Amino acid sequence: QISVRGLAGVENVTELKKNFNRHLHFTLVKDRNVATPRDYYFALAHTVRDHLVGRWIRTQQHYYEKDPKRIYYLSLEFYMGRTLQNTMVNLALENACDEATYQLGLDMEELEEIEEDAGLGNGGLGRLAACFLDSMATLGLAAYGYGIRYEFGIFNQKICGGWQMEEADDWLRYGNPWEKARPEFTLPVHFYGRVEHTSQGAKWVDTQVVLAMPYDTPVPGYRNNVVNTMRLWSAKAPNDFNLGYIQAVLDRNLAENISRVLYPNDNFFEGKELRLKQEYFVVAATLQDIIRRFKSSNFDAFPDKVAIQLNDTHPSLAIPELMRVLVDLERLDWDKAWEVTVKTCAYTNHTVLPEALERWPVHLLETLLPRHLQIIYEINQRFLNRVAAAFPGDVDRLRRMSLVEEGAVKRINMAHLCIAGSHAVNGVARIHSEILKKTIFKDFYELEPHKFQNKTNGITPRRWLVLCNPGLAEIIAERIGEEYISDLDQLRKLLSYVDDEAFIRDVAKVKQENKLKFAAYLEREYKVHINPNSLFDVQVKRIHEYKRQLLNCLHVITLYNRIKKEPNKFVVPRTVMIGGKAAPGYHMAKMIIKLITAIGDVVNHDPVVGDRLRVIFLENYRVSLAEKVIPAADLSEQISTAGTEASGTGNMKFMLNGALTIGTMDGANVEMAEEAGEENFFIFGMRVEDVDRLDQRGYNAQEYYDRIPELRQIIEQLSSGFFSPKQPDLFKDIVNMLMHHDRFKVFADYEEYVKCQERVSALYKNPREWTRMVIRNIATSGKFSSDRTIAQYAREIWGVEPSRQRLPA
Amino acid sequence: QISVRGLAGVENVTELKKNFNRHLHFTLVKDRNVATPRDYYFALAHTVRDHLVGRWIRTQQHYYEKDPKRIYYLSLEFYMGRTLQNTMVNLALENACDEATYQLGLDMEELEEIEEDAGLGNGGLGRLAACFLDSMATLGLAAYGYGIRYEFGIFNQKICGGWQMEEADDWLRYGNPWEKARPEFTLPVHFYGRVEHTSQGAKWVDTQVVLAMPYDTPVPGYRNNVVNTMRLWSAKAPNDFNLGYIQAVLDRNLAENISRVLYPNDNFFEGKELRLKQEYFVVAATLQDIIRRFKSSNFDAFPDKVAIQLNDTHPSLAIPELMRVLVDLERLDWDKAWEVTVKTCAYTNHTVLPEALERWPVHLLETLLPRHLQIIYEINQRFLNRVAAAFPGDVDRLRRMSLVEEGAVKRINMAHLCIAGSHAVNGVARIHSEILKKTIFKDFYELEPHKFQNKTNGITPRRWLVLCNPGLAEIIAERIGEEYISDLDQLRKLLSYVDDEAFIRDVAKVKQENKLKFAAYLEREYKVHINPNSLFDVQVKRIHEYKRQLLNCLHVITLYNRIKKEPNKFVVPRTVMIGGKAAPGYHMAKMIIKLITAIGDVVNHDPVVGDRLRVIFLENYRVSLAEKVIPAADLSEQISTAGTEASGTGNMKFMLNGALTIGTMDGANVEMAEEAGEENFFIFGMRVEDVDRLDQRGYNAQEYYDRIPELRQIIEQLSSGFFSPKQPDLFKDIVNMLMHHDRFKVFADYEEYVKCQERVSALYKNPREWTRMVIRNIATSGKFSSDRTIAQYAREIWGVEPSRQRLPA
Ligand SMILES: OC[C@H]1O[C@@H](NC(=S)N/N=C/c2ccccc2Cl)[C@H](O)[C@@H](O)[C@@H]1O
Ligand SMILES: OC[C@H]1O[C@@H](NC(=S)N/N=C/c2ccccc2Cl)[C@H](O)[C@@H](O)[C@@H]1O
Ligand SMILES: OC[C@H]1O[C@@H](NC(=S)N/N=C/c2ccccc2Cl)[C@H](O)[C@@H](O)[C@@H]1O
Ligand SMILES: OC[C@H]1O[C@@H](NC(=S)N/N=C/c2ccccc2Cl)[C@H](O)[C@@H](O)[C@@H]1O
Repeated sequence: QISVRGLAGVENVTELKKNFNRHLHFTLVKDRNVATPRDYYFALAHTVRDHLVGRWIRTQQHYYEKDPKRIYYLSLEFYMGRTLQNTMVNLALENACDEATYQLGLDMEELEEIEEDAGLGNGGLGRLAACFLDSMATLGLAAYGYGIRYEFGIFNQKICGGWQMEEADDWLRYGNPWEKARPEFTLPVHFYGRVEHTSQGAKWVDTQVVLAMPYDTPVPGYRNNVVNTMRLWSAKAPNDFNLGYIQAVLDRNLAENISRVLYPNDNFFEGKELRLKQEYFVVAATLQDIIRRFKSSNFDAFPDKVAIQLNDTHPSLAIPELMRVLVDLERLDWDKAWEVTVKTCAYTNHTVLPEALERWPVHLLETLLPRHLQIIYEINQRFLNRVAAAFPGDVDRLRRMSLVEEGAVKRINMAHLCIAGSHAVNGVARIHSEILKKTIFKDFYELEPHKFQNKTNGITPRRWLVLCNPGLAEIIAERIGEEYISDLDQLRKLLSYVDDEAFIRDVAKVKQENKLKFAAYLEREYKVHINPNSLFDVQVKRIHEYKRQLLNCLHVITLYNRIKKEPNKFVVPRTVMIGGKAAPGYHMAKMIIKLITAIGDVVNHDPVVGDRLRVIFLENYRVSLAEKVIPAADLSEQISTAGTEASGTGNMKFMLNGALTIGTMDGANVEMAEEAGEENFFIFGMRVEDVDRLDQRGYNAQEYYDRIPELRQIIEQLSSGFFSPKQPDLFKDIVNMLMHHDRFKVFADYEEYVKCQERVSALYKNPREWTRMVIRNIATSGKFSSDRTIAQYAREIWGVEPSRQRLPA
Repeated sequence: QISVRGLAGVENVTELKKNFNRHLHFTLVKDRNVATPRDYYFALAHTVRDHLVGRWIRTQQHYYEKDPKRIYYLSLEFYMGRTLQNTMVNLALENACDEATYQLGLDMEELEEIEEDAGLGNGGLGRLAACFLDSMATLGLAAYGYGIRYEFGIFNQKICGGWQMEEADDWLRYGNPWEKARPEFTLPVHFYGRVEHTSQGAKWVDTQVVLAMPYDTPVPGYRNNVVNTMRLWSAKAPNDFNLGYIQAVLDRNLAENISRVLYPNDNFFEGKELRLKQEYFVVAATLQDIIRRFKSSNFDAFPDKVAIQLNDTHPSLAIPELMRVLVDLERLDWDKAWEVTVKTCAYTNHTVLPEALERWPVHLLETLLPRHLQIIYEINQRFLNRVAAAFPGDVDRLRRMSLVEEGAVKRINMAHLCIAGSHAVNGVARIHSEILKKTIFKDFYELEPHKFQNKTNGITPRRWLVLCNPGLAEIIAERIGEEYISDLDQLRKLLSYVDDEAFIRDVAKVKQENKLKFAAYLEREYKVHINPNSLFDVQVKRIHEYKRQLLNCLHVITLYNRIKKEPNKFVVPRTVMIGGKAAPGYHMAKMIIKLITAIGDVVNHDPVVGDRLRVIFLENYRVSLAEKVIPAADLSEQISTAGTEASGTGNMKFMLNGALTIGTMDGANVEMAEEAGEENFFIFGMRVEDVDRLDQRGYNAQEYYDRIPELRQIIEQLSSGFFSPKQPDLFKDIVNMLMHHDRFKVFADYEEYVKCQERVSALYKNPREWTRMVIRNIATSGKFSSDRTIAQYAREIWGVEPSRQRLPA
C-alpha cells in the first residue's frame, strides 16, 4: 500500500503464502481448524526467518575469506524489542508479507502484537547497543554483539492502586524463533580457586567451572544483504557438578543462576556477587571465542584484527582477562601483553553520577577472581609509576588516580581500570565528553590527552522512523526519494519545503493520524479515554530524580490550579503522559510514580476541568510501547538538571518523529538545538555553569518557596493531603526531599519551565507555525543517526572503513 | 539391502535427499563445510519427523469425529530409548533413508548413535509403559500416555576404580526434535492451603499454584498410519510467583524443581516430599486435561468414554483427585461420584516386596494435600463399613484392610487405596497374580474376587526384534512372510523348520554376526577385548539382591577355581557379562558392582585362564545398550529367588532374539518354559513352595557352607582378601549378609545352579542341537508380544476392541 515498504510481486506473494502454510503444518503441527493467533505469528516468523539464512551464511563466509578487522561490542545489555517487523523492513519484505497474510485472511499488524519484546536492557545504554548493531550491519562492518542471554529481562510493570508492581518477564516461555543454539561452541568459565606460583609463571587452580553456551541471533543490515551476529551466552552446569544424589542435581541451579535475570538498576551501582559473576561470565566466554577466531585466521597482529569496545565498565574485566590469557596461558612478557591489550580495547562512559560508578570491594575479587586481583594490582603499580614520573612529588594525584581506593573497605575503581587499559575513552555527547576532561577524569586527561574523544549518540532511522512511523517516512520519500533511510543527512533537503503548503498539510495530517491511532490503542487495551485534539505532552524514560519527572508534576499541578482559579478562561488542552519503570529498590522513584497517578486521580475526575487537562501514566514503558507513543507525541519533555543526562537518546527519537522539544541545555539536547536553531527549540533553565554557581554559594530551596506563591500553594497541597485525602501524609518524603535535600534543584528551574510551557501553548494555537517549526526539526535531525555515530567509531577508534556496498543477493 | 526394512523407491529417495538438504540449510543454518556429525543427525531427524505430521493430525481428528472410548495410561516412567530408528521402522522408511544418506555420503548407523536415549524410567516398569504405547498405537486404540517430562532422566553410570559413579543425564542439552511444546494447554496445579466448609460444600483455598505445561511426543503404530500421543508435563512458576526482587526471581526454581529429576529407585519406596509433589503434579494436570477433553465430546457416561490405567500406585492420587473434582467442583453426590471413579480406574501391581510399597505419612498429606486426606478418610470409613458387614466381628480383618495404617507414624497404604477405588486389579504374570490373591491382597480378594485379574507382561517385537535384530527378522521373513511382526503367534510356523538344515545354518550365522558386531563395539568404544567364539553368558538388569547377581558371581568364581585346580582340562569358553545400574543410596548393590569388577580384575589377567573365561561389567546399561547386547547373547540369566520377580521382561527379549534361558521358576519364566517346553529351558532351584518350606523351619546359610566344600572355598577367598589384596576386608559386608541375613537364599540354590550350568556347557559343545533348541524358543515366543497383552487389557479391563485396520495414508 505504501512505497517505502517495498514491492509485492506476484511470485513473492505466492511463495510466502506457500511457505507460511508449510510452516503451520510441518513446523507447528497445526491446521487452520485448531490454529491459535500465536500459531499464525510463529508461522510468519519462521517464513520470514527463512529469508535470512543464505545471507547469514554468506556474510560469515565472506568475513572468513576476506579476514577484515573484527569489531567486538561487549555489553551486559541489548535492548532489542521485537524482531519480526524490523527483519521485514531490512529485507524489503513488509508489503509482500502484508499482502500474503491479507490473502490468507489474516491481519499482519495483529500478528506483530503477539511477539514478546526481547527486553534485555534497562534503558538508554541497552537500546544504544541495539541501534549500534543495526548501524554496524548497515555499514558493512564485521561486527559481533556479545552479551548474556537472560532468562528473564526487564520486569513487566503493573500499576496497582497507583503503585508499581513487578512481575517476571518470562520472554522465552513460548520459545524464541530468532535464536539458534550453538552447543558445539560451548566454553568453560572459571571461578574461585587460588593462585599457585611455579618456576615458569602463575597458575590458577582448584576452580569451579560453569559452562557458557552460545545462542546466535541474526542482525540484518538495511537492504545490503549483510547479516551479522549477536552472540548471547547462557550458563550451564557441567554434568559431574556436585557429583545426596537428588540434591546434587537440584543444586545445578546455583551455577545456572548466572544467566537467570537482568539487574534492573539504571544509573545505580549495587555491589552484589551475582552481578560480578555475570560480568566475568560474559567477558571470559567472549574473549576465548575471540582468541579462537583469531587463531583460525603471533599476537603482534592481534590489535590489527581485533577491536573490543567496552559498553561502560560492566565488561571492564576484559582488560585483566586479556592480560591473564596473554601472560599466563600464551607466555607473552608483561610489556608486550600490555601493549596488545591497550591497542585492542576502548572504553565508552555513559554517566557522571558518582553512585553509578562501579567500585568493587577487594574482598569480593579476592575470593571470586584471585588471579585477576593480582593482575589489577600490577597494572596499578606500573600505571602509578608513570604518573609519579610525569608529575613528580604530586602525592595527592597518586591517590586520586589509583585504581585502588582506600577507606573502610578497599575498592577497585573500574573506570580507572578502563582508562589505564584502553587506547580510547569517549563520552556520548559533546558536553558530557567535555565534563569528563574537565572534572571526573581531569587527572587522566592531563596524563594522556590523546585518549579522550567524543562520539555523540544516535538512533537507527530504520526502527525509529520507517518501522514505527511509515506515514511520515512515506510523505518524506514522495519528495526526496528513499536514499535518506541510510543517509539521514539528506533530510536537510526538506528545508526547501518549509513554505510548501501541501507538505505542511501532509506533516500535520500524519501526526493527527498517529495521535488517533494512539488514542484508539489506549481505549482498546487500557479502557482509558483521551481528547485527540489536545497537545500530546510526553515524558517517557526510566524514573530517576535527575530526570525530574517531579518538575513535570509541578507544572501539571500549576495548570490545574490556574484552571480552578479561572475556570472560564481559554487554555490550550493537554494530554500529559508520563511513563517509565522504577528500579525495584529505588523508594523515591516508586513514590514519584504514586504521585503521578494520584495527580491523575484528582485532575481526571474534576468536572470543572472537563477535557482540557488529562494526566495519564503509561504502564510498562518498553521498546514496543515507545514505537507507538513517540510517533504520536507533540511535545518531548527532556528536562534533566543541566550536567546530569550524559546524552539522552529518547530526545532524538522524538525529534525525528515530529515532536517539538522542551528541554534544558543538557546532554545531546545542546547539539539538537544547535542543529535545528535555538529559535526552533524550547530551551529553559540553568546551564551547567549556573548549576556550578548555585552549588558554590549553596542551594536553598526555601528561598524559592518563599518568593513564588504558586510554588508555595503546590507544596501546601502536597503536604496537607490534597492529593491523598485518606493518607494525608503520604507524600511527606517527597516534600521533605524537595525542601531540604534535593540534589537536582527542581525549584530552581520551576519559574523558567512554567514560562517556557506558556510559550509552547502559544505556538500550538497556531497550527501552521507549529508545523513549520516541526519541519525545521525533522529536516535537521540527520546528525543523530547512529550510522553517523558508528562511522565515527569506525574511523576514529576501530581503524576500519565503513562500506555502503551490497553483498551478492 | 534387506527386505523387512521396506522399499527404496527412486522418488522417495530423491525427496528424502532434498528434504535433508533443506533442513540442514533452513533449519540448522549450516552447509556441508561446517556441519558437525550431530548436525547431520538433526537434519535426518527433522526429515523423518516431517512424515509423522499428516498422520498425527488425521489420527487426532479421527478420534474427535468418531469419539471412541479413550484410554489414559498414567505412569511416572516412560523408558523410551531412542526414537529415530523406531520411527523409520514403523513408517517403512528405513531402507529409503539408508539409501538417501548413503548417496549423500553418510553412514546412517553412525548418525543413529548420536541420539540421546530418552531415559525417563528406571527399568522394567518404565520400559513396559513404552512397549505398551507402541502396541496401543499398532492396535488402533485411542490411547494417551501421560507422565512427567523430567529435565534429567536416569543417571549415566561411570565406573571408576570398579565403583559406580553417577552423573546427570542432561538429555535435553541439544534439544529434543521429537517433542512439540503445547503452551496453550497449560494448566494450574494446586498445593498446600487449607479446607474451608461452607453451606454448599468444602472449598480448598489459600493454595500455592504451579503451572503444568504439556509437551507432546508422537507414538507411531506399525505401518497402520496411526499416530498417538504421549503427553509429558513440565513444571513452570506463575509470573507473579514470590512477587527482594532478584531473589524472588531466583526462587522460581523451587516450583520448577518438581519436574527436574527422575527418582532413581527401582523396587524401593522413599517417602520424600518432592516425590509426592511429582505424583500429584502428574495426576492433577492429567485429570483436568481428561475432563476438558470429555466435556468437548453429565458424568454417568464418563466411564463409557474414559479408562484410566494406573501404572503401580505412583499415580494413586487420581482416585481421590477424581472424587475431589466430581464432589467439590461438579457437585455430584458422593455415591454417584464414587461409582464413576471405580468404573473409570484400574490398577496394575508390579511388586510384592514390602519395602517397595508406597505408604505415605499422614502428616505429609495433611500439609501438602489437606482436601485429599479428608477424601481418603471418607473412602476408608465407607470401605471398612462394607468389610464389617461382609465379615461381622472380624476385627483383625478391619485393621488389616484399612487404608490407614496405625503405628509410630500413621501412614496411608496406597495399594489399599487403589484396590478400593478400581474396578480391576491385575498382576503382571500368572504366578505373581496368584501370589496377590493368596497372600498380599488375600483379604481384598475374599471381599471382591471379581476385581482380580492376570495380564502377563509382553514386549514389542518392533523394537525388540525388527529394530535391534534385522538379520534374524529377515531370515524369519524369508520363510513365513512378514505378517508375524504384528501377529507374533505366527512364529509357531517356524517349528516345521527345526529339522531344516538351511534354517539351522542361518539362525546360527545371524547369532555369530551379532556376536562379532558386539565384540567389535566393545573394543572400539571401551578398548576391551573378548573371544567371539565363547559362550556369551549375559545378566543385564538393575542391580538388586533379589535378582541375585551374587549367585552369578559365585558361579563365575567356581569356574575360575575349577580351572585353576585342573588347568589342562577342556572347558567350554565363556564371556560372562553383567550390567545394570544400582540405586545411588543402595549400599549393598554398589558393593555387588565392586565385587563383579574385582572378580574381573583377577580372572581377566590370570595367564593360566587364557581366553577360556572373561568377566566384563557392562557400563551404563540402558535401552540403547540392551538393543546391542541382547541380540548377541547365547545364555540369558534369569535367576531371581522364586516369588520375588513379578514378571521380568528382559527374559522375553532374550527369548525372542535366540538366547537360551537359565532360570528359576519365577515371574514370567514359568510361562516361558510352559510355552517352549521344559526340555527346552534350563530350569533349576527352589520353587515358591520350597522357599515357603525353608522359611517355616528357618533359613540357616551355615548349613550350606558346612556341606559344600566348593562354596566354603569361595567364602574364604572373599573373606581373606583374595579379590581385594590391598583392602583385605573390603567384602566383609557381603560375606556377613550371605552368612547371617540373606533374605534371598543365595546359598540354597547354589548347588542346583552350578549343576544346571554344567548342562548348558554340555549343550553348547553341540552347535546343531544348541541351535535346534534355540529355534524351539523363538518359535514359541509369540505369547510374549505386548500386542497380546494390550489386546487382553482392552477386552477384559477397558471394554474396547482393538483394530488392525489402517487409516487413510
Ligand atoms: O524454535 C525455538 C527453538 O529454535 C531453535 N532454532 C532452530 S532449530 N533453528 N533456527 C534457525 C534460525 C534461527 C534464527 C534465524 C534464522 C534461522 Cl533459520 C533454537 O536453537 C532454540 O534455542 C529455540 O528454543
Ligand atoms: O549513552 C546511552 C545512554 O546511557 C544512559 N546510561 C545508562 S542507561 N546507564 N546505565 C547504567 C547501568 C545499567 C545497569 C546496571 C548499572 C548501571 Cl550504572 C545515560 O544515562 C544516557 O544519558 C545515555 O543516552
Ligand atoms: O527443536 C527443539 C524444539 O522443538 C520444538 N518443536 C517444534 S517448533 N516443532 N516440532 C514439530 C514436531 C515435533 C514432534 C514430531 C513432529 C514434529 Cl513436525 C519444541 O516445541 C521444543 O520444545 C524443542 O526445544
Ligand atoms: O511389570 C514390569 C516390571 O516391573 C518391575 N517393577 C519395577 S521396575 N518397579 N519399580 C518400582 C519403583 C520405581 C520407581 C520408584 C519406586 C518404585 Cl517402588 C518388576 O520388578 C518386574 O518383575 C516387572 O517385569
